[PDB]
Amino acid sequence: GNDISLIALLAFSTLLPFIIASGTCFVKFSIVFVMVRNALGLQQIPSNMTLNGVALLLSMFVMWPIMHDAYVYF
Amino acid sequence: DNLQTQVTEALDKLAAKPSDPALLAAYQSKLSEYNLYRNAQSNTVKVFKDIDAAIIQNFR
Amino acid sequence: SGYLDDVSAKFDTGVDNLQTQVTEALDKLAAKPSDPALLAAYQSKLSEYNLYRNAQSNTVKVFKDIDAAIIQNFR
Amino acid sequence: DNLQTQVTEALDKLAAKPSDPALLAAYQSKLSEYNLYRNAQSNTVKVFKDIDAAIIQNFR
Amino acid sequence: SGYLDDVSAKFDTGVDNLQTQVTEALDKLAAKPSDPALLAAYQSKLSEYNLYRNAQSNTVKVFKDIDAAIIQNFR
Amino acid sequence: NLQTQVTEALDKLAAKPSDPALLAAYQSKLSEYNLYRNAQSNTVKVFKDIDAAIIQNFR
Amino acid sequence: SGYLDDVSAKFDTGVDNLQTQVTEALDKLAAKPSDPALLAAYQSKLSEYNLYRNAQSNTVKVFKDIDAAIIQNFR
Amino acid sequence: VDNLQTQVTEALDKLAAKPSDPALLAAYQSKLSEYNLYRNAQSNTVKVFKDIDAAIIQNFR
Amino acid sequence: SGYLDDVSAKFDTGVDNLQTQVTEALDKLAAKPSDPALLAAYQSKLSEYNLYRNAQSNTVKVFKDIDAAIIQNFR
Amino acid sequence: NLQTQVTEALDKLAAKPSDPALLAAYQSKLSEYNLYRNAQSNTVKVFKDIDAAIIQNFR
Amino acid sequence: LDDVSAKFDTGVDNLQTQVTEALDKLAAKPSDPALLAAYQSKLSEYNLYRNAQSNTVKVFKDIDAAIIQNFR
Amino acid sequence: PWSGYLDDVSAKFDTGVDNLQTQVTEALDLAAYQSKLSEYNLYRNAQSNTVKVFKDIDAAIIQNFR
Amino acid sequence: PWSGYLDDVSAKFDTGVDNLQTQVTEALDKLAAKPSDPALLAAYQSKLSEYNLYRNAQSNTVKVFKDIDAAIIQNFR
Amino acid sequence: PWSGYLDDVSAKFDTGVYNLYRNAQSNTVKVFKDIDAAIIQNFR
Amino acid sequence: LDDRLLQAFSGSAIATAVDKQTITNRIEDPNLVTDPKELAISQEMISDYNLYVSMVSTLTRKGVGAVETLLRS
Amino acid sequence: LDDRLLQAFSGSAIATAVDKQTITNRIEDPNLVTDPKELAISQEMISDYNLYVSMVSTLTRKGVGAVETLLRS
Repeated sequence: GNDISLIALLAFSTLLPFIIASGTCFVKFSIVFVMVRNALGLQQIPSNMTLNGVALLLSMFVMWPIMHDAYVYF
Repeated sequence: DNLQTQVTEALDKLAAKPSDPALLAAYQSKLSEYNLYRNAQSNTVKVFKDIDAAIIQNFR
Repeated sequence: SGYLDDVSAKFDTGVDNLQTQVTEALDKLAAKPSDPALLAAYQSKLSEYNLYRNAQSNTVKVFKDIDAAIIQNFR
Repeated sequence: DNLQTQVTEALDKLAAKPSDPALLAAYQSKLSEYNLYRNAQSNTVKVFKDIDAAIIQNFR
Repeated sequence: SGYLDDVSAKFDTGVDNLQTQVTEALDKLAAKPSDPALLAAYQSKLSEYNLYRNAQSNTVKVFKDIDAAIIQNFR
Repeated sequence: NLQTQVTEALDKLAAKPSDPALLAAYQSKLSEYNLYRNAQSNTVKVFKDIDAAIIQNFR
Repeated sequence: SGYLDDVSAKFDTGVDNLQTQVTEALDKLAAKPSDPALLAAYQSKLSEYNLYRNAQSNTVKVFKDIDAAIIQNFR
Repeated sequence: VDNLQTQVTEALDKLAAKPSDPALLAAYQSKLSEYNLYRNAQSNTVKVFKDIDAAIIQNFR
Repeated sequence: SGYLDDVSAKFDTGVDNLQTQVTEALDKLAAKPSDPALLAAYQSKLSEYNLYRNAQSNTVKVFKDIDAAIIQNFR
Repeated sequence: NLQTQVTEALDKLAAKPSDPALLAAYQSKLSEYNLYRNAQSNTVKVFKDIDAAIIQNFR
Repeated sequence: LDDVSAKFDTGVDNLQTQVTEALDKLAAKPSDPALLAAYQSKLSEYNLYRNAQSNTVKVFKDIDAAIIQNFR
Repeated sequence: PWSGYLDDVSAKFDTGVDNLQTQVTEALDLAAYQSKLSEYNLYRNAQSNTVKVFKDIDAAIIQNFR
Repeated sequence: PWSGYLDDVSAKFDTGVDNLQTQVTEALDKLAAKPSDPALLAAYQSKLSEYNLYRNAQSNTVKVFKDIDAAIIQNFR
Repeated sequence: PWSGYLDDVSAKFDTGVYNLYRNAQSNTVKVFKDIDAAIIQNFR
Repeated sequence: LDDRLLQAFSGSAIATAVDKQTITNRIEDPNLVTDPKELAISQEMISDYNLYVSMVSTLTRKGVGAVETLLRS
Repeated sequence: LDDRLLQAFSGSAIATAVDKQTITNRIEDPNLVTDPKELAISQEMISDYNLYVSMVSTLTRKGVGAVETLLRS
């Protein structure tokens, strides 16, 4: 670790949520639930704050093995 | 470090006979050499430990 | 009690016979101030007691300067 | 604490005989110690309650 | 009437009589500055009063400085 | 009030600045006033800082 | 007009005669710097003039420092 | 302003004639000291007032 | 040239030839240090030159203080 | 320009850093240069912050 | 800035050595007034230089530090 | 040959009184000797204080660069 | 050991007169054995004088450099 | 008992062997005090 | 998962609580406050604590900020 | 190629660490702390470390701040 490791870690934490949106299964899960809502025609309900809720939880079980393997490597 | 141990010994000779002109001169040096080092080190740590603070205050 | 008391007692404990010699030597001269045999002796002890006291005092002042610096940089 | 008590006691003796060096040296040592203690305590308490604020400004 | 008045008074109450002895000695010597027995008495009283006034001042100064050094941390 | 005592201690000293018994009294009184007036200004700022910070939770 | 002129004026009005007393005493001494009676009278006039100018300036300095604190806490 | 700005300006020109003369030092030090507080005690309040107008305009948009 | 350059020239144009006189008295004294008539003069000029050079520098330090604070409140 | 004044006064001093007149003439330049360079940078900051606020306000 | 330090050494070019020669000569006869009076001058000039060199760099250090905070 | 301001001041005394250094040594190798010994003692004492004062005036100014 | 720079500037004076360091105490014992001998008594005055100035000149200089160095290491802060 | 550096020298006289003895002794012992008192003041 | 997170949390909480007290006890012992040898360590111990808590409260905020940004909008 | 970021970062990291330790080692020598010449050379050395690390810190904060507001909407 060094002074420059902070800004590389800090700079990464700033841009973190854009990668999770564009290079992680969370994009797949989000669409599937909205596709169901359209089939039923219920575009008010359930709220996106609900569907996007279940989707991020389920994605955790999938990606976690890749993150644990990394910080222990570093 | 020797400098820390070296002063402790020069002090212990004076404590035995503080009136010898040869012994007094020797301790004057080692006591001067010790005072500077403690200060130069304290400042340097203060500098470095606040750079690492600004670099965290910048990014949030 | 702390570290400054300790470095001072080094001087005090380092010369432990003089504390009395000054009182004893002063008492002899007080009875016969006109006698060189006692007067010449007392001169050496009074001069020795002076140097012990001054060196003991300046030394403590320097160490409290080294301590007062560091304590500021705790901020 | 003992220190606050022991500093007060030393002063009272010198005040009754401020011209005796045996009492002066004892007061020089103890007073030079109390002020370094009483400063070092103040900075430390402040520093910990500064972190307890910064730790809130991130979430507020 | 703060704490510093008490810190000073601790000296004045012990040495309280010295002010009156020095004032008195000045008046006796001034009548005949040449009496050797009068000179020796005054020398000690004036000196005993010198160190008294100096040692008092420095003690108030030390507390004046620690007091100001805590209050700046009220910020 | 403390303001009057310090002012009046100055009024005895200014008439005779060479009497040490007056200097030793003024050195005491002038110090106490220094510490008191400084301690008040800081304390007020703190209380005024909290009230302003609250408004920035909503404003 | 100003409050620091009042603190200074408090001295200038008490020892107000000193400004002329010192000037006059010097002019006499230069007429016979060998006269012991003129010298002894001058020593005390010059000595009293010194303690005044110092005590005037230290007091002014301390009052400036109190004011200089509050003006920062306006921000 | 000139009432104060002149007290500071002209007293310096007296001191320039005899910088070694104590009554000119004494009468000067007080004015130069008394000027330092006025300039500081003005500048902070100009900020404080203008910091509110910026905050009012900030708070709506 | 700015303002702090102007403040300095005020002292130099008031005390216009002290700088010259110092080198003259010093140049004469160096040729005959044993003459008391030269020593008494030089002591006055050297001392007077000192308080000039010292007074000047302290005020430049005060005016850049007043300015540096105001150009902070630009921020 | 102020920079060329400081630049040459600094070089002139280094030939004799114990001269009293050269020192007195350097105290002011190094003072004036510091006040200039800080006054300048602080206002450029001000102007770029004003335009940064507009471009967000109209998002 | 990186030249500001060097600017002083070029004026002081010999002085860094003359103080070493004077000290080495004084140590041979510390009772000679011709050596003592000479040494006091060369030593004194070394104090004013080394000090005046340090205060200046600190001024320029902080002009640069200020500007690179205004970048934020 | 870098001579600073304090050397230029000191050199004034040493150049104003050029032979005295030889005279005192040469006069040793007593009315004449007493006068030369006296003149030498005063010369050295005046030279010491002058460089001290100028050295202290400059040390004030540079303390206000900060 | 930690032999800094100030240690050398002290030793520079000792090592330039160290032939005398023992020579001072040697004359004292001779004179102490017969204080009434002018030949011994006059010679001793010269050696004692040289020793006094030697010690004071060491101690003044080893302060001055302690006071230069301590300046520069403020500006680290 | 104890014997410092001043009595390193003074006792040499008592052990070496009148006013010259007494005066020379006192001045020499006194001169060393003035040498030590200088260094003790540079300590700071 | 969660049970593994509880451990990581519990460890850090205790390690900090011991360091906070360890420093305070160096200010009460008079052989430590008045000796430069023991003071020089306290300045480092008191510095290392500051950096750790300052960093842990920054990253954990940014983690939280990454969840709001996916969910809120 | 954007893998350039790995080369720039890797070079700067090592170069920094060397200068941190060199400053430290210049204080552990009994005379690099006690000779004016060697103290003055440590002041030039210690100024530069401060300005360099702060420049990278503030430039990188802007660069990320540009990419933030590009993507967020």
